[PDB]
Amino acid sequence: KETRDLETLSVNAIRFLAIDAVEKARSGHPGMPMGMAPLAYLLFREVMRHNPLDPDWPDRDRFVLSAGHGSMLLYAVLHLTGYDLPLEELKSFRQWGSKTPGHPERGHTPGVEVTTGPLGQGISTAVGLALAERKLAAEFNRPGHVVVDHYTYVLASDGDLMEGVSGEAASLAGHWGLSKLIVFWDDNRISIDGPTDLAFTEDVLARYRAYGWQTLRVEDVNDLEALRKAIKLAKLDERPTLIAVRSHIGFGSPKQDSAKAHGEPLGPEAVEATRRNLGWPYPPFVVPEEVYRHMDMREKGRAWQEAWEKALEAYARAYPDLHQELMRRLRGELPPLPEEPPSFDKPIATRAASGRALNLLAPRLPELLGGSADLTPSNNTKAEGMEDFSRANPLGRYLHFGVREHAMGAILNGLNLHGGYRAYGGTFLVFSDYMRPAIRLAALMGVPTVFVFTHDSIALGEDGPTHQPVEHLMSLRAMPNLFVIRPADAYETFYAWLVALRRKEGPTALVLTRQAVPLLSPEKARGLLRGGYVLEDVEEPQGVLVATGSEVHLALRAQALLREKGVRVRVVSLPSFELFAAQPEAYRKEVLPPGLPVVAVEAGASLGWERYAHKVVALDRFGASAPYPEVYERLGFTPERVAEAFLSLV
Amino acid sequence: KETRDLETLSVNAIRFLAIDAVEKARSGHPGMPMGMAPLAYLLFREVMRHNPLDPDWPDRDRFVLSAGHGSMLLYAVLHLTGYDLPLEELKSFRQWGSKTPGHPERGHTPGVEVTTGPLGQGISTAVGLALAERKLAAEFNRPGHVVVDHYTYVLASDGDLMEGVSGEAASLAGHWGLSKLIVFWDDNRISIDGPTDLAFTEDVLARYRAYGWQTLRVEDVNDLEALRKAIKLAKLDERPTLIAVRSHIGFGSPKQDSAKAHGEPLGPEAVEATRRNLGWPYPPFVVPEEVYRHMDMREKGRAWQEAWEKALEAYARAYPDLHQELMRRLRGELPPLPEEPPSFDKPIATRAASGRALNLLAPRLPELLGGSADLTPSNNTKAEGMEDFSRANPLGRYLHFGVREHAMGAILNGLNLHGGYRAYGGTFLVFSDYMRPAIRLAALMGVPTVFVFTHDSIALGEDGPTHQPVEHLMSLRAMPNLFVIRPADAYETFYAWLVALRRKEGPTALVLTRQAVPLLSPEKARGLLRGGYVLEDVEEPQGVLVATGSEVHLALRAQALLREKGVRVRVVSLPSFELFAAQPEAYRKEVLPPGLPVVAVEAGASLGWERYAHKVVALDRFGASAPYPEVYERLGFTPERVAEAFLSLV
Ligand SMILES: Cc1ncc(C[n+]2csc(CCOP(=O)(O)OP(=O)(O)O)c2C)c(N)n1
Ligand SMILES: Cc1ncc(C[n+]2csc(CCOP(=O)(O)OP(=O)(O)O)c2C)c(N)n1
Ligand SMILES: [Ca+2]
Ligand SMILES: [Ca+2]
Repeated sequence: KETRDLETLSVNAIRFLAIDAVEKARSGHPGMPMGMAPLAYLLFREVMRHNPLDPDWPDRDRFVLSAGHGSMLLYAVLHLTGYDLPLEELKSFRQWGSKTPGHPERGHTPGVEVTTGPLGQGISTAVGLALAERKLAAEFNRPGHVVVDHYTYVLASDGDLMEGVSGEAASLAGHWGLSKLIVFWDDNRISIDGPTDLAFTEDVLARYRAYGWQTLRVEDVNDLEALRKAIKLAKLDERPTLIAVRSHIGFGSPKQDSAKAHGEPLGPEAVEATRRNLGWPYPPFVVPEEVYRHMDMREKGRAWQEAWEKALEAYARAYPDLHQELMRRLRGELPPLPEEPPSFDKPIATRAASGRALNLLAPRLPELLGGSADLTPSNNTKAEGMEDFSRANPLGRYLHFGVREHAMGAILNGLNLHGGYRAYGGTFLVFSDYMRPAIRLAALMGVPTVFVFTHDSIALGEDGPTHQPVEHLMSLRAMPNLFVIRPADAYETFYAWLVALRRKEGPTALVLTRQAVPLLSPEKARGLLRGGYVLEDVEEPQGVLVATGSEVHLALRAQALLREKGVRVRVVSLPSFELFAAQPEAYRKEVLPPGLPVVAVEAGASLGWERYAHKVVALDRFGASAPYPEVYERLGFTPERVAEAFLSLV
Repeated sequence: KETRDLETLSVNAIRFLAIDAVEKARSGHPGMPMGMAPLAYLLFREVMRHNPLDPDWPDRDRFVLSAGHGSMLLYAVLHLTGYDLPLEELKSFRQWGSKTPGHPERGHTPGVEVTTGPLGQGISTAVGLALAERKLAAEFNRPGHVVVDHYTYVLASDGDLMEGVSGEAASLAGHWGLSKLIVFWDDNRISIDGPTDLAFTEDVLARYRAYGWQTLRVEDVNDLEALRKAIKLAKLDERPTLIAVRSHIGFGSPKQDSAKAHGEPLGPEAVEATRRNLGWPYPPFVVPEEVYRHMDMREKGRAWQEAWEKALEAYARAYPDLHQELMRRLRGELPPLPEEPPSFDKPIATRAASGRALNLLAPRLPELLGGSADLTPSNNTKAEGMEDFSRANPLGRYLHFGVREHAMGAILNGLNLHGGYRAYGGTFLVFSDYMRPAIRLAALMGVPTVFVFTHDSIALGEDGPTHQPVEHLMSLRAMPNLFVIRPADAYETFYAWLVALRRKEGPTALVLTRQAVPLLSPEKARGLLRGGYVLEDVEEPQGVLVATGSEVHLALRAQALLREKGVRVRVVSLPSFELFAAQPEAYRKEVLPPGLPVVAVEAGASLGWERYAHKVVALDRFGASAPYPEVYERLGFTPERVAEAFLSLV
């Protein structure tokens, strides 16, 4: 009973820290933390190896709160187990500048592994984390030197499992046989709209079994022995595991089993009743020293990490080259990058130039993983020397995501979050729309995921308007902390990859053609490193043609038509708006002189071009199913129209 | 033996029209049409009730080609059955201005029900087609008067079934019990990357059974009796059915069961080898009169439609008032609508004003269907008078989509395509990212879906940066054929709903606040009908503050702030860029006088504002977890910052 009592006291400490933090904030989600407190207790106190003094310990188990609304469950248990998350931060839940935002933010709170809140993201990203652990173990573990060994745990809600992305990621995790991915589903039969049976009556565990997962059930979350057994059963199984855990949202309160418990403070009445019902004599934010002593993980964390560091030292002696490579990759340190582009001797699509740059870069980047959402021969993402990842071949650095852009985005993010890898994946730019929430989450977390987008324009031709981007470029450019690089040619494409790989602050979208475009000079194209540059200057510029990607070549042909009529314009290549705006004002003004009329050319929406141009040759309608170059010309992309647009300003 | 010959002959005419059209285009996808010809034969010749003479017959069975790449399968069979699709259009497959674009485009080809090509869209949109038939049948059918009675057939590929949207949509179709939805999956074990077992080994039919679908197997697509069998089994069942149909991609060619058959022309050798293996003597685009006569559905089509026309007249006699409402709704005519807004007395969020507008509008609009992706209490999308749709209550006009924005998008499109309904659904503006391809597919098709998006800015407060839109407004405004209306207040919100309901050309996004904002004059707010208007003029304006939604109120505060220092600016409300752009230039230049310095104010990305403004008070970073008004103020939306930005111009 004193074991039981201390378990029950510690669990209620989790419940009441969450209840009282929501109440003081008058904002947040007390209901799921109230139900799931026992699981958070069990993971952080007994099951997981982790170090509250070093949240970045590379061999820690990873916990993902996919059900991010339940943030106070995680803050309470970080606080109680000795992470640097003081009580004062729990009393500033949801307040400006606090380490306790409404939804978990990786980088803002120690021990937060993934930014969650958008449902389906945590559970999907966790497939990446587990795939990262599996592949790094395969790469580095040696007989008697187990240097990579950790689990990926997830707490997911009904919402997570309704989102298509979680089903895409689950199909892949099962295909991949990721045995160390263990997901707990809070089966509490309640969602925001009320009872789940308004919208959600599928056989969830039957679906997960169809994906090749193990399913287990725990009939009462409050029964710690039933949770321990299910977890031990999960660790013996070669399949990823979903454990259905029945709970009562708002457990112990008069809002128990109600959607009203989901998303608003309990109120003083229901807080007083929960106190009485659960036998909690402690006032707000007071937890007795007994629980803190019981929950302190600082000493077990120190000992776990020290045992790992001692295992690393024996590794460094038995295998110094492996050890040095592991430490370099775990630190996120790139090796020296080539400064010389590949050799091009004829026109080539920027997708193929991209495949050529990867052939150069991959052999010198063992951390570099590639893939495609079933567009491998269309995206040029499988570098020479890369082989397919599979259960049978855990060392392959190439991932077949299938027709799953969204889960591809989430898995790339998890691969990039874990440490050890740098991952890119490919699809068509139009199908960036299938993965937007994963692109935004990489931007929010500052995760340098590289998104490769081919078939960037109407120039892709016959596949027609459902495949032809229009709004895509400006829709991505508007997103904070996303570089969008649209190389004009094979040479720009090489510099675009160096920019993307060296950018650690957030994601990069690489935007590439299907159709072949001419070469530029390798010396001129290095200007991509400044985001925008003068490609072809003239004496006493009367104006500027500014262009991106494929349209730079249209711009150069228009520069010749104007030069034949005695009008002198320079051509600026603007491969990246973001990298150009980061340049000194003096540089930006040298490139685009104040007072000179400017025409922009880009086969995409015009909205945003007024930032740089007085007139734009752009596409503000959907495309057409026709061959290139006819479709391009008849939708207005001719050098005669760029010229005419320039002559209208002078 | 001679029936059999005419079936084999008609099936091969479908294969060779597909092969030869792809060959002449030198572009497209011969492989899936080759395998699936038997199915196309059977649907269009025997199973389906359709009229080639009238593709708009409202009681026709609907066929959705979800696997849009296989467009020539549909084009061949529409041609063969006597649809208005001449041989000359097949000869112009994927050519400029042709009626045979590379992917099916609704309104460009007679008998094409949905624009497809983005995988997952057709199978998902089909759920809305089936939901509309089911509800219209419940609303209008009377004893001895079946005026609504038709099936929704889908052809889907592996790629459709890996896409998470198809899982979301299948979960809802099984929950809803949509028995007359019948999906055929081309189980050919090939995708673009090679064998499906590179990335796709789940038990698909076990997953579909977990959704509450019937699942059937046809071991050989060429066995027409097995197909007839499965379809009869589907029509007897009270569940949506998935029929796994095994086929060889590139059936009868040297490229059979190869990814090479997927997406390029067979080439001359493989064409010649296919004519031999299948014993097809006829040169390209030649089909024997024998087949045209067997496949001609014009007589049976007219007979089916006249029978329905007869039953409608009999309905008009028995049920004059129902018949009138049905015909009005089938034609998409609005009944008269209230002309004055709800009466408001206090500060109110535009989400609550939207709820008040729907309470006024819905009772006049029996066609109007509402919904939310599990945010019903947050989005104010359940009008007073609406009840939940469910299998037991097929008459409810309110749809609980659960946490499925993407399938909600597609289902709304299905409902709005079918005829008889106008459908809207709500989520938070940030979660438009989860449904973007269905938003784009509404804009491509010109389907007037109304997307309700609340929680439009950092002003939503504590839920933090994962919930707070930044890029979303401009990301949506860049998209062709989408109105984005961001009403300033309760009164603008009523006119926004009128604008959306009356716009039939394409979709409308209504963008609404979480937080209360003040009321404007009822009469002033009518200016929303012109997209942009002068809200508060002054004498001899020295400049303009232009603003949208909530920031209109910040702009009036900044106007008053500037007047207290002798500076006179007008305030323009720009609730819609697209409706303002559509006004005469003379109006636009009355609203924004050339020469006058313009400061814009919007709590979203700056990119795009240069089209209207010289300086923009905007947000180009992710938000923060803190209460409103503090979060809005500390991120730089103050009257002092707006005045400061105008004084840095004047
Ligand atoms: C993609 C996405 N759509 C919508 C929401 C809004 N939202 C937050 S919590 C939630 C669902 C709550 O139900 P459940 O996930 O079962 O949570 P519980 O209250 O049972 O923990 C919703 C719809 C979201 N967070 N993410
Ligand atoms: C959402 C989406 N992502 C990617 C594509 C590109 N694409 C077109 S067809 C296809 C898959 C082809 O495999 P499958 O669907 O099995 O077709 P099959 O060759 O068997 O007809 C792909 C990835 C697409 N059309 N839509
Ligand atoms: Ca729940
Ligand atoms: Ca296939």
